[PDB]
Amino acid sequence: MSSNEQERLLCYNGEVLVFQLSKGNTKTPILHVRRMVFDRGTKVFVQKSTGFFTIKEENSHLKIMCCNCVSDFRTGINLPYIVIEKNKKNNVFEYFLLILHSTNKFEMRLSFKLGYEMKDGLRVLNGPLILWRHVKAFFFISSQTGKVVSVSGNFSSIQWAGEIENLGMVLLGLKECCLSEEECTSDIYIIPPAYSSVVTYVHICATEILRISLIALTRKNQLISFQNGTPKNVCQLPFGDPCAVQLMDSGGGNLFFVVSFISNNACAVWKESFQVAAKWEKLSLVLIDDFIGSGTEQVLLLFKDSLNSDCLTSFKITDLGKINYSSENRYLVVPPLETGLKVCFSSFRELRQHLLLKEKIISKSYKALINLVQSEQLVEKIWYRVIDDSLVVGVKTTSSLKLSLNDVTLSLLMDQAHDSRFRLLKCQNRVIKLSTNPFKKECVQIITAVTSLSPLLTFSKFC
Amino acid sequence: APRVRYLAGFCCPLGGLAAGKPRVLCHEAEVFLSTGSELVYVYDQEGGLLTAAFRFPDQVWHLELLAPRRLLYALCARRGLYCLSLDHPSPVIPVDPDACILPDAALCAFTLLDSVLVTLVQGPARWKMQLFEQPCPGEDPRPGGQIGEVELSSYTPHFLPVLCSVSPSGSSGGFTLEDALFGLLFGADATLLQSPVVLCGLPDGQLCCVILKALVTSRSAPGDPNALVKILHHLEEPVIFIGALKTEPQEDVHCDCLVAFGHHGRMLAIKASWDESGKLVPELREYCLPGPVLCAACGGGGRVYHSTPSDLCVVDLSRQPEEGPGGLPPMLCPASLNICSVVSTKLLALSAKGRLMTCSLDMTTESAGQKIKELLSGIGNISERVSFLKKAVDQRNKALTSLNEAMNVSCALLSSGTGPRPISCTTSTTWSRLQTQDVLMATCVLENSSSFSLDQGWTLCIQVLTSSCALDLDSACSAITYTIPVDQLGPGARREVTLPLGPGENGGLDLPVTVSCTLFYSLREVVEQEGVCLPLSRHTVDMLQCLRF
Amino acid sequence: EGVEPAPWAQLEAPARLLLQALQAGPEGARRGLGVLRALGSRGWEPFDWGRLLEALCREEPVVQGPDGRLELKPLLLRLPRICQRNLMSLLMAVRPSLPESGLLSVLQI
Amino acid sequence: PGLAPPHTRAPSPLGPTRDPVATFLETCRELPPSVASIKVSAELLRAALKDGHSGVPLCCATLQWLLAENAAVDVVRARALSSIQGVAPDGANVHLIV
Amino acid sequence: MAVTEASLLRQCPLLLPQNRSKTVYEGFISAQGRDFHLRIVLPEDLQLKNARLLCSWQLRTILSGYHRIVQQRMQHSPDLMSFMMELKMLLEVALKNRQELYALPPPPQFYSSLIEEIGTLGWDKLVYADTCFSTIKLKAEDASGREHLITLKLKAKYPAESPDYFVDFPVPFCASWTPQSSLISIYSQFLAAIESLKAFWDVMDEIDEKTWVLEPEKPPRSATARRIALGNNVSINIEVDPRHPTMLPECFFLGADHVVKPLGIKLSRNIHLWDPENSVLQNLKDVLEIDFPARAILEKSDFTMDCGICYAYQLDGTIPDQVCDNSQCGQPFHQICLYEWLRGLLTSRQSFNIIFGECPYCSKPITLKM
Ligand SMILES: [Zn+2]
Ligand SMILES: [Zn+2]
Repeated sequence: MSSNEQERLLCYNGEVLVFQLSKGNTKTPILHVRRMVFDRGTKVFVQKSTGFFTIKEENSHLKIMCCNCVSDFRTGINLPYIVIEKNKKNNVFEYFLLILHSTNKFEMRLSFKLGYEMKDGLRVLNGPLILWRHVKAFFFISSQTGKVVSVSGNFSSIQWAGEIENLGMVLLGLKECCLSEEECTSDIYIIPPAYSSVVTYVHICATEILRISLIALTRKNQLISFQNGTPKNVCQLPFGDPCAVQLMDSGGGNLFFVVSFISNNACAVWKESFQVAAKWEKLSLVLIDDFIGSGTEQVLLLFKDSLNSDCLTSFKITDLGKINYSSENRYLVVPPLETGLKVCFSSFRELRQHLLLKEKIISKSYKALINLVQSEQLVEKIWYRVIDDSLVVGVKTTSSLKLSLNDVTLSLLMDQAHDSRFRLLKCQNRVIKLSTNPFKKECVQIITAVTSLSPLLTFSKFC
Repeated sequence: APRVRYLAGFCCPLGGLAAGKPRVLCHEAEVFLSTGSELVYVYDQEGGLLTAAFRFPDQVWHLELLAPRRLLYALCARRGLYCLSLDHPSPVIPVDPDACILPDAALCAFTLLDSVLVTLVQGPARWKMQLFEQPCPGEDPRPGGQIGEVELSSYTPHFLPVLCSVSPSGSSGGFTLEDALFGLLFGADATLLQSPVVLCGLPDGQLCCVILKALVTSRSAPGDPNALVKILHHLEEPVIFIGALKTEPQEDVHCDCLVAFGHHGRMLAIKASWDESGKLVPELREYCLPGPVLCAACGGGGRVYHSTPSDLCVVDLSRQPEEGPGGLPPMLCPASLNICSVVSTKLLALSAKGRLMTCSLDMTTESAGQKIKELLSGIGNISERVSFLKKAVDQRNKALTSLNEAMNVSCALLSSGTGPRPISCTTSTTWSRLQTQDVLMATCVLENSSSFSLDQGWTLCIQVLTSSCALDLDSACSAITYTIPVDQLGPGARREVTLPLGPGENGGLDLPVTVSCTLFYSLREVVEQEGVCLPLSRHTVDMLQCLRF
Repeated sequence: EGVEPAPWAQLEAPARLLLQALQAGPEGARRGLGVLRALGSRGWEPFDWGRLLEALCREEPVVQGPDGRLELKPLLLRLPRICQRNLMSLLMAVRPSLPESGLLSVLQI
Repeated sequence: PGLAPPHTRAPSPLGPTRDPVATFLETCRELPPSVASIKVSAELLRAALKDGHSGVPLCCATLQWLLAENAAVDVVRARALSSIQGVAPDGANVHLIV
Repeated sequence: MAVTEASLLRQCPLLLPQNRSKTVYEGFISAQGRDFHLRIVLPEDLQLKNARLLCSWQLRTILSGYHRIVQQRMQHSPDLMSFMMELKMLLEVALKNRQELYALPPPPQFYSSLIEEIGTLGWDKLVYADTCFSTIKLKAEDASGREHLITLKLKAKYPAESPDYFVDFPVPFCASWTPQSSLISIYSQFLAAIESLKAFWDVMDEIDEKTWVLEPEKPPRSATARRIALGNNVSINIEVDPRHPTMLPECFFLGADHVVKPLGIKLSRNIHLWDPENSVLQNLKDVLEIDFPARAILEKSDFTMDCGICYAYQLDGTIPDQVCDNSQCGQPFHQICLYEWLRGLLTSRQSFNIIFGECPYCSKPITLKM
C-alpha cells in the first residue's frame, strides 16, 4: 500500500522486511523497518531486528512508490531499496532512492526532484536505476550520473527492463526495438510482431549466441514459451488481467511461474508441462523465497486485511510438494504417512529419470533406424518461392550429382497432424542448366518443382 | 532450527553465475569469495555483514590463502597476481598496482604450497607450468626467481584448468595420501623424496601430475616434458574438481582414495587394491553421474558434496574395494555452484541465483492432527504429477512399438525372400475417355499381405519418369511425383490409385514411361536429416500395355 | 559345489523348528505338536500361521527332469516329502485354528 | 459397395470432414437418422410393372424400376433383393427398404 | 503368433532390433506395471549358446540369486521368444517374493480413506500400524473386559479386495467382504465372534483361576488345552469343544500307572453324572469325587525336563543330560537326538569326537562330546 501510515513488504534472503512510515507528532513522519523471520518451531513470524530513518521537512504527502532488491553498482550486493515521494503541495515531487545496508541503517543516493507527478512504469533496476514515464516520454536517473536523462527512441509500452551479458542494460518495449540504456540504441530473434498485438508483459529467463529463451503472457489470459521467438508449450490461465510472473524453483525440476493478476488473485503453473497446478484467491500479496532454510524456493500468500488491521496474519507458505504450513492418539499413524509421502517423492524423482532414459533409447533407435537403411553433400541448398497460386520449390546441386547418369525428382510430403485428409499431392519437375559468365567454367544445374497453393493453405500454415 | 540460513545475495546476470570461476573460502569465521566479477568479498561468518570489500581490475579467477602469513593471493584475468595483507590499514577498496607481483598476464591457474608458488601459464598451443620461490621470512611479499618451467606437451588448445598439491606422510593448502596409494600412483621417486606432487586437470579432461623436487631447471638445463609431467587418466570432459578421500574410516587426515570430476559427470575415484597377485594395483572406476556438474567439495568421512544445475547432491564412497555404482542423493538445496567444506558437516556456498548461504547437515493434541492434514495435502500435491509422468511414459512406449513395426516391415522388404510379401503395389493400364479424348491411366494398387498395420507416420510417393537420356534442351516437365499419406492400412487391406500418364499437349505420349512407387516413414509424425524412404515396386509401361483394340 | 541349504533356511526361526522337526520319520507329527506346546512356553506365545501359510504357496524356480526344463514349484511340493505328509497330519490336528484364506490356497496346490 | 459383385476391397469414401474455406476459418479463429417414406397402390404398381419382366410381384420389381437407370440394377435382379444400403455423393450412408 | 516375428512383438513390445540382421535388441521389458532396461546382444548367428545380456543395476538387484538360473536358461532355451517368456515369468516371481519394496499405492484413495475409516471406528481402537501402513492391529473389549486383538494386512487397493484378517480365537473367522464393506463392518463381525465364544472364555477363565494349569503359561486365547496337575506327580489334559464348552470334554491322564487306574475307573462310573448347567470344575470335582490343588507348586510347577527334540524322558537309558550353555534356554537334550539334529544342519562344524553347533531353540554355540 502507498500512504503516510501505509506500509509495503518485500523479501530478502529468507526474510520479509516491513517498511512503515509513522507520523511522529516533535516532527514529520519517519520510516520504521521491521525485519521479520519465520520460526518453524512456533509457526509464526518473529521480529529479528528494526531500522528507522528520521525525515526532515514539515510537509505532507509522503509516500512509498515501490520496494525491491537491486544490486548496487559499487559493491554488487542485493540491497532492499525504497523509493519515497515527498510532495510539498508545491507542484513539486522529490522522489528519494534510499538504500538500507546490513546495519539496519540507510543511505540516500538520488533526490531526483521533479515538478510533475510520477506514476506508470516505475521499475528500479541494477546500478540503482529509476526509469519512469508520462505521455510516451521515457526518462531515467542512474545513481552514477545523478542527472535526469531522456530515452532517444519513441516506444509505446516498455514491458521488460534488465541487464544482460555483453550489453550492460537493455529495454524491450517494441519487440523489434532492442535499445541500450547508455547510448540510447540485435533485434533479430525476438517474439513475432504477430504477438506484438496481444503481449502485455514479458519475462526472459535464458540467453546465448543472439537467442532469448523467453516467456510472455497475453491480454487473452494465455501463457507461452519461445526459444528464438518459437511459441512452444502454451498453457491457459484461469482468471483475467494477468499482470506479471516470477520464477520459483522448489527442489529438483519443480520449476513454476507464479503469476499475479490484477483481479486480486494468482496462480502457479508447472513448467515441465504447462499446466495450472494451483490457484489462490484474494492474495493481498505474494513473495518468493526460501523462508525455511531448506534451500528450495517456497511461496507466501497473504490473505485479506478485512480479517485484522494487521499484515502477517492470514498467511500460508508452501512448495506445492512436501511443505504446506499455515495459520484420540493419531500418532502411531504419522511415521507411516510421512514415510509414505517420502516414497512417492522417490517415485517422482525416479520416473523423472526413467522417462528421459526412454527418450534417449527412442532417439538411439531412429539413428539406429537411419543407419539400418544405410556423408558427401550431394545438394547445396533448398529455397522456394510463391509465384501466384503456384508453390515453386527448388534446390542447387553440386558436381557429385550427374543428371547425365541419374533421372532425379523432387517430391513434397505434407505433415498429417495438420492434413487430417487424403488429398494426393502432385508436383512438376524441371531441370534448369544456366551458363555463368561464358564471356573449369561454371554451369549451374538446379532441380526444382511446382504444385498448387490453395490446397495446402487449408490450416493458415503447414510444413 | 533453520538448517539453512542467508547472509547476503548479489548482482547476478540472467541464468546466474557460470562455472569454473567463482570461489568461496572460509578461514575461521573469516570467509572469502569470488563471484567471478572483479570483486573479492570478506564476511564475518558470525554476522553476515561485510568486513572488507576489494576492487581489482578485470574479473577474479581464483584464490588461495596462507593463514600463517595472514595473506591472500588474488588472480586478475589478463593481469598477473595481486597479494593482500589481511589487516590492510566506504568499505570498498581498490588494490593499488603495488600489490601486483608477477604480472605474467598470460597465467590462468595457480596454487600454493609452504613457501612455493605453482602457476600454470597459457601461451600459444603449448601450456607450460612455471614455479617460483615464495619468501619464507616475513619480507616484501615477493615471487623470487623461477626455479622451474615445463611444457604440458599433452596439452594443445571458458574452462579454467586446475592444479593440485598432494604431500605424503611426514612432510599447507593441499592433500596428504596414505603412503600405500602415494606409492602406487606416482611411484618410488616421489615417495623417497617425500616430494609434494602437483596434479593439473585441463579443459580436455586430462589429469597430469608433476613431482616438485624434479622441476628445477635453467637456461642450460631445460624441462624435458616426458620426464617430468605424467598423465594419469583421461576423462573426456573438462575437470571441475580433484580431491582425496578417507574411505575405511575405522586435521591432517591420511586419505586413501583420489577423486576427479568431469563436467557432464564422469567422476573417477581411485584406490589401493593389493589384490590377487599379492601385488599393489589401483582400483579404477569411472562412474557416470547425472547432470552437468558445476562445483564439488570433500567433507567429513568419504562424502563428496556436488552441484547439478537442478539440485545440490551428495555421494558416499565409505563402507572387493570401493563400489559398483555411486547412486546419489540431493539434500534439496538448489543449484549452488561454489561450495566448500569446514569439519566440526557444515558446508558453505554461493547459490547460482546470487546467494551466500550456509548449510548445517546431520506428542501434542490436534497439531499432530494439523500435521496429518498437511501430510495428505503434500501427497495430494505430488501424486497428480507422478501420474502426469506415467502418461508421458505411455506415449514413449507405444511409440517404440509403433517404430518396432516400422523396423520389422523395413527389414522384411530389404530381405529378398523372393516374393515381396509384406507390402506389394501393383500398377496396370486402363484407357479412359475425358471431354472427348482417349487418355491413359495407370492404376496403382497398394496391398498388405502381412500382419503389420501401416500406422500414421507412413506415406507413399509415386514418381512418373518420362523418357530417360537427359537432353540438349531440358524438357518443360522432366517427371512428375504424387505423394499421399497411408493411414491405418491393416493386414489384407489395400488402396488403389489411378493417374494420368497421357497427352494433353501435342497429343504427345512417348515411351517407355516408368512409374516407381516408394514409401517414406516420418519419425517426427509419431510425436542430422530425418526420415526413411523405402523402395517398393518399379514398373515399366511399354508400347504393349498402351495399345487398345 | 552341490550344497543346497534347505528351502526353509531363509524363514523366521520357529517355522524352521516346525519343519526341521517334521523331517524326522513317522513320529514327525507329535514332534510338530511338541513344538507347538514348546512355543506357547517360549516368549512368542503365538505362532503366526498366516506367515507360514503364505510361505508354503509362494513359488520359486526349479530345473528338473532333463538338465533343461524351467518350472515354478510352490514350497509345499519342494520341501521334504515326509515333512509334507506330517504337516498335513498336523493341520487336521489344528484345522479350527487357521484362517480359511491360507488353507484354501494350500489345498488347491 | 457391400452388395457389389466382386466382393473386392475398395476404400470407403469419407468425403472432406469440412470445406477448405471452413477449416481455414475455424483454425484462424481460436443423433437420430432422418427419414422419409411413401405408400402407393399395388394395382398401380402391378399395371405399370406389367410388361412384367419376371420375378416377385412387388418390392423386388419396385426396386428394379426405381434403379432401372442405375448400372447396378441387373445385380439386384439376380439377387432379387428388396432392401439395400447404398452410399451417396456426399459419403453418408442411406438405407432404402421396399 | 506361432513365429517369433509377430509373437515376439506381441509379447515384448519395447524390445527394438537396432540392427537389420536382427541380432542386437535394446530397450525395455515389461513386468507387473513396471518397465526395465535390457541390452541383449547376439553373435553373427541366432544362437543363445553364446549371447551377451546386461541389465541396469536396478534389474540385476532384482534378479539377485537367479543369476545362475538365467545363465542356465540362456544355454538351454531354444529361441529368443521362449527365453523372454521365461525371463518375464522369472521377474514376476522376484517381485511377488519381494512384495515389501514395490508399492506405489494410489494415495488419493488410499491413505485418506484409511484416515476416514479409522475415524469412523474411533481412535482408541488402533494399536499398531507398520509405517508401510500395510499392517494395522486393532483392539476389542469383551462384555467380560478381556482384550482380543485383530491383525489386518491391507493390499495395494484396500477397498477393492478383502483385507487378510488374523485373529486369536479358536473357530475359523468369517468376514463378509464386499467392495462396499469397510473396517466398521469387519469390526461388527469381530464383536459378534467375541460374544459367541463368551461361554468358552468364562470356562477357560474359571479353570485358569481355580486350578494349577501347568502346560500353557500365560496361555493365549487360542488354546483349547489345559494340562492340569492335581495332588502331586499326576496330571490330566482337558480339551474342550468351543461351541458346547460346558459339555463333557475328552480328558486323559499322565503319571503313575498304579495311581491312574482308580481315577480312570471312577471316571468310567461317574461320566453319566456329567451336567451342562454346572461348570467344568463343578462337574469334575463331583465326577472324580476329588479336589484339585490351587497351584501346589507355582515356581517349579514343572520344567519339561525332556529331550526338546523327542519330548521324552528316558531315551534308551539316556536322560535329558546334554544342555545349553545359556541362561535363557537351559533346554536339555539327549546325546543321540542332539547329534542327529546338529549333524544334519549346515551351520554346525565337527572336531575329532566333539560337535560345536547351534542349540535348536536359541541358536547359540553348543558342544557335544560323544
Ligand atoms: Zn531324546
Ligand atoms: Zn539353547
